[PDB]
Amino acid sequence: PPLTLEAIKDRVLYVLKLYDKIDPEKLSVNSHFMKDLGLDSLDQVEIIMAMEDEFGFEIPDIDAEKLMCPQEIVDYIADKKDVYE
Amino acid sequence: TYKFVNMREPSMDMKSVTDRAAQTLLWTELVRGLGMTLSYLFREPATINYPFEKGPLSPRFRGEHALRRYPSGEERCIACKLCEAVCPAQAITIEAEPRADGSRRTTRYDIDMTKCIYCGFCQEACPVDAIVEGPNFEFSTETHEELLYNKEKLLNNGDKWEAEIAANIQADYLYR
Amino acid sequence: GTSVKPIFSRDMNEAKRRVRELYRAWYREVPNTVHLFQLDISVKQGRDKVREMFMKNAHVTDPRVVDLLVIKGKMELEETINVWKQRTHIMRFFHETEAPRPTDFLSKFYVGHDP
Amino acid sequence: MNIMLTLLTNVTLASLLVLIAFWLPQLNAYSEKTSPYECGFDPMGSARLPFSMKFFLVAITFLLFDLEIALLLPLPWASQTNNLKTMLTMALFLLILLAASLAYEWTQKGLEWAE
Amino acid sequence: RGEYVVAKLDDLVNWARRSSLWPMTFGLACCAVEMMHMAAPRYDMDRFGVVFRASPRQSDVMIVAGTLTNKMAPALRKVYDQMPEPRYVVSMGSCANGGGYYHYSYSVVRGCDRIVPVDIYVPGCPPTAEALLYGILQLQRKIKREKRLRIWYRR
Ligand SMILES: COC1=C(OC)C(=O)C(C/C=C(/C)CC/C=C(/C)CC/C=C(\C)CC/C=C(\C)CC/C=C(/C)CC/C=C(\C)CC/C=C(/C)CC/C=C(\C)CC/C=C(\C)CCC=C(C)C)=C(C)C1=O
Ligand code: SF4
Ligand code: SF4
Ligand code: SF4
Repeated sequence: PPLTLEAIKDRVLYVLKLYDKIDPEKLSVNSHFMKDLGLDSLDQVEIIMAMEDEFGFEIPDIDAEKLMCPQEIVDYIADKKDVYE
Repeated sequence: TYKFVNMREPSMDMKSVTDRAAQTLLWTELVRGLGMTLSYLFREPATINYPFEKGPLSPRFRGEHALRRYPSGEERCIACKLCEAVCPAQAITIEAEPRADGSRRTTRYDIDMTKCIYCGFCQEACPVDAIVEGPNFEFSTETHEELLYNKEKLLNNGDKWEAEIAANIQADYLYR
Repeated sequence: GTSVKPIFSRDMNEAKRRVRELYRAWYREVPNTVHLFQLDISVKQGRDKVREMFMKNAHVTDPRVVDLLVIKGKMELEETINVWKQRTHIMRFFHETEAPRPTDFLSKFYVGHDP
Repeated sequence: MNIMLTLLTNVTLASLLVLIAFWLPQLNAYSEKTSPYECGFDPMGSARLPFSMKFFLVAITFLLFDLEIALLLPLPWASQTNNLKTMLTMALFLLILLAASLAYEWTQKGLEWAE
Repeated sequence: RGEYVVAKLDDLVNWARRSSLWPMTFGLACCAVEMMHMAAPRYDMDRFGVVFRASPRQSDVMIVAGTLTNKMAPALRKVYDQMPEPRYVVSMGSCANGGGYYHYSYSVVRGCDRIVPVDIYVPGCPPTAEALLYGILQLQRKIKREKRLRIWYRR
């Protein structure tokens, strides 16, 4: 059963909820981690940590540094997993 | 010059080959070892039974320290701090004071027998032969605190082993 | 003069980069040591200790310096995943037996003459 | 009668020996005392992982060797036969074959250790 | 009286221990080499009942002989914890009695006692192979003078 963009939609957002500091009110599609969500680059690291083991891939620091907005992850793992529908 | 140690090529004569073949087949160097130990079995053991008889030493042996005193009875230590200044382990800790008689003795002479390493420099240090290790290699204690000697224990050791220190120093005062 | 020989990094950015895969490796490393080393702390109780060192080491700005401790961190990580350290060595990070030290001036004044 | 009486007596005496050994001496267990011994430091952690020994080939051959030692064991009773001509030929066959099996086992490496 | 039979069983148990204590194979530094001379034919430690068994699972007295340092202190206490009960630790030499020559350095624990409950202290740098030969026998007297069951019968 191939997955869709909406299949990622929840699943990227879902794995983000597990982090304790992130506030349930401040999540959004375009929400800024550093400014809106209020993270640090260190805090930017482990929301990546939650994200590849959940989906099952590996993203290096070559690209892990600018995926900061939640949908910036979605449009990224879409091309990594070739989900284009 | 130098000497080669092991490259001795064995001869290939039939006598030599059979000798080696007999050696390998009928184990001989193994028997040579057995005969060796058996010969070294009927010797006289080098052991000595403990304290009933004790091992041999020399008059300049280094052991438990002691603070001797003059023939009059006055202590030799005039507290020149030379032994503290030469102590490699910094075990010597002394403070002096002008005594009631006016003489120059030390209030405290704690020697920490758990620090110093029995260099013997202290017996070489003081020009009055005040501190000196006794021949008593045996002063093992059950608690750590007992090893930390003060001035009082040092004088007691001086009063106990005085017969040995006078005799041993008498023997070796000419070699130094 | 100002021109100095850099160790590996060529400015702050990749110096900021190297501290990341150290954190990348350290974060992945915490849960298995808690299991392998039979530690008493929780898996959660290890990430903070890994974390808190990092911005404890935050005033540093020189690129050469940054690359110098990322090697020390890598070596510390190196000597950890081969169980070369022991339970005591790892636990030394958790200042456990050492009683809490006061911070306010008045408590400093009560205990003893020290700043 | 006698044989199992002898067998029973021996296991009984052994059981008492371990029983008084394992009960009498006033035990005191404190976990690290029961910890595995690893020459002074902690175990790396395994001891049940597959200990790949290198004499596997020599291992099975020993089984085949024993299978034919059972064959050549009835020789003391086989010598008391009326057809020693046949018995001698077949007996020497086994040792010739056993040497032959070893000779192939020897010449084609075999006996040598795996490195 | 039960005191008599307790004392008789008391003497039986300790006499077994003091005449069969096995010093471990635990050597560290300069203080260990001359302890071999104790095991050498000159003094022959084995004649007094002891055997130099390794494997702290099968040893009684631990001869901490040499400089006790930082990097090994976990290893020793793990080793000491592995030794069964009863267990004794003779701090042998000035290095293990407080730090010895290197008392003030940076990677030496000043005294073997700070890691282990240390029994009778034999001093020397090094203690003569005979000096702690008394140290071992003096421990045999300590084993002789214990009460154990005497306390138990009076507990
Ligand atoms: C690193 O540092 C080191 C040191 O220092 C710190 C050292 O010093 C030294 C130097 C010291 C040495 C001694 C040199 C050798 C030492 C080594 C470690 C080198 C390696 C050793 C070997 C290769 C050889 C090891 C040999 C051993 C252990 C000898 C074994 C054989 C023996 C005969 C000795 C042991 C004998 C024992 C234990 C006595 C018998 C056993 C019993 C259990 C007692 C009997 C019990 C019963 C009968 C049961 C009860 C039943 C009863 C009474 C019957 C009645 C009742 C009923 C109910 C039936 C070294 C080398 C060293 O490297
Ligand atoms: S014997 Fe040597 S090390 Fe010991 S106290 Fe005297 S001077 Fe110091
Ligand atoms: S013991 Fe000797 S060296 Fe030390 S203070 Fe006295 S005289 Fe001086
Ligand atoms: S006490 Fe002396 S002989 Fe023994 S290990 Fe230390 S320095 Fe060496």
